[PDB]
This record gives sequence, structure tokens and C-alpha cells, in this order.
Amino acid sequence: PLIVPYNLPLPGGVVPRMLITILGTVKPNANRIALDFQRGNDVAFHFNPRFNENNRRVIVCNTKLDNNWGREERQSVFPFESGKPFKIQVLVEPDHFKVAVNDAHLLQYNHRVKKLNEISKLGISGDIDLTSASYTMI
Ligand SMILES: O=C([C@@H]1O[C@H](CO)[C@H](O)[C@H](n2cc(-c3cc(F)c(F)c(F)c3)nn2)[C@H]1O)N(CCO)C1CC1
Repeated sequence: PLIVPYNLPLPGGVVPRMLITILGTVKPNANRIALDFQRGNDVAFHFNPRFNENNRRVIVCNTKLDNNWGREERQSVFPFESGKPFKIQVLVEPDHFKVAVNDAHLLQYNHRVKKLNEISKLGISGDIDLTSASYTMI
């Protein structure tokens, strides 16, 4: 187990068939979680479960370029629960990030940042206890 926030190094960036697994438990009174795949100061892929946005649960995904957030992609499907252990898996494909939570497909996010081999850090933050963060090649 690790104390958030935590940065997982992705040396030489990401590549298709790279599978990132994040294990943790959502805190009992959680408001938000974020994964940030970073290319320097840019955020290639921000994955942001929000537990109370206007009293609704939503997944917000976005990219940050030159310190500006772009067009949000939102999902109503919300697989997380306060207090409960989770597994987030991010599969890097040639054209998108694929996300599954607790072994169920959640969403895919088209690559806006094209230089996958420069996406060299994964930031993990928010209202979780972080158990582990690792990757393998499938
Ligand atoms: O609220 C936002 C921003 O939306 C952006 C995506 O469009 C980011 O989510 C921004 N964000 C979240 C976090 C964050 C999240 C966590 F879970 C953390 F634990 C943590 F430490 C930080 N850091 N930046 C967010 O301020 N907006 C209003 C409409 O959605 C958009 C900008 C117009």
C-alpha cells in the first residue's frame, strides 16, 4: 500500500498491449478519484469519477494541453461505490485507452495526444486507499 497522491513512472511512455492495473479501496465519504496520464505538463488522459457532481455520479474524461482542459467525454455508467475495494485496468490500444473496472468494460478514450512514448507518468489521486499500481504486457 501507498499514500496518495502517487506517481507511477511509465519509462519510455506507453505502448499498445500495455495493461495498467490500479488496486485500492474507495474511502467511505469519497467525492472524487483521478488518474492522470501525463506527457510533461500535458494530461493525455484524465479519468475522473465524481461521486457528487450536482448530486449525481458521473465519469469525466478529458485531456489538458498547454494548461487548458479540452472537450469533456462523460459517462453515466458508474461502477464505483464508497467504502469498496476496486480494480481499475487501463489497456493501451493503438487508437484509444480502454478502461475496465472490476473486470467489466467501462469506456474507451480516443488518443488526442499522439506521442504515446512520451506519456511517461501516471498520477493517481483522490479519495482512495491505494493498494498497488503496476503494469504488464498482454
Ligand atoms: O471541474 C472541472 C475540471 O474538469 C477537468 C476535466 O475537464 C478536471 O477534472 C479538473 N480537475 C480535477 C482535478 C482533481 C481530481 C481529483 F479526483 C483529485 F483527487 C485531484 F487531486 C484533482 N484536477 N483538475 C476539474 O477542475 N471543470 C468544470 C466542468 O467539469 C472543467 C474545467 C471546466
